[PDB]
Amino acid sequence: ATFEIVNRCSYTVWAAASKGDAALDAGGRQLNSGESWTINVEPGTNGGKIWARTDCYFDDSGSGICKTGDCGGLLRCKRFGRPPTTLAEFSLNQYGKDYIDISNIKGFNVPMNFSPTTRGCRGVRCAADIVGQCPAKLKAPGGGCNDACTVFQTSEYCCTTGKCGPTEYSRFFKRLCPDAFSYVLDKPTTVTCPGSSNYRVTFCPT
Repeated sequence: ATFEIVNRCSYTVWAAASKGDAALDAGGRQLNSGESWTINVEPGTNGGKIWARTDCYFDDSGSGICKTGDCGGLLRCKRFGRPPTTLAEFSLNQYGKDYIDISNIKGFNVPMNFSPTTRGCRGVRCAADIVGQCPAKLKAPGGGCNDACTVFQTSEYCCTTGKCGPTEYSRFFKRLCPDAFSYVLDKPTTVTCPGSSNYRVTFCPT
């Protein structure tokens, strides 16, 4: 499957793509404002994620640091990134179907649209000003708006027992972005697409 990753933000981002134990394609790249990066993701990939990283510094060997979404200090991510990160999530070719979503379970850093470029399903978007409106206790100094699990490390926010409810903090994310997951047991906002669809992830879509 092809994913086109487009940075419509006015600032540079460092895109990342991983399935947690491996990079997808090159795993990461700098995207200046307006740039597009096309990656190939193997069919059958389960649990892939794409995200943006902000305020990164990398040396000539591809080692450094980002203020949001850092993946162990690498330009080319092999692992998932440090919150806060708005997440585009996908599992492809699962019994004939692809499943896509946007999640705020690991917080929010950059607004995002995640849409198919082929026929047969709709896209999803979270483009509200979550960082500007972020509750004081969730604000990340580096930028972004953390989720409550990251900040407080409680069973209720992290849904550790498999039983949890919505919270004041999850409802904040949900009010601003109804089409994104706001906590682990949120009513699913997953979209089912035809197997082997292609996609575009746009940072700062509006």
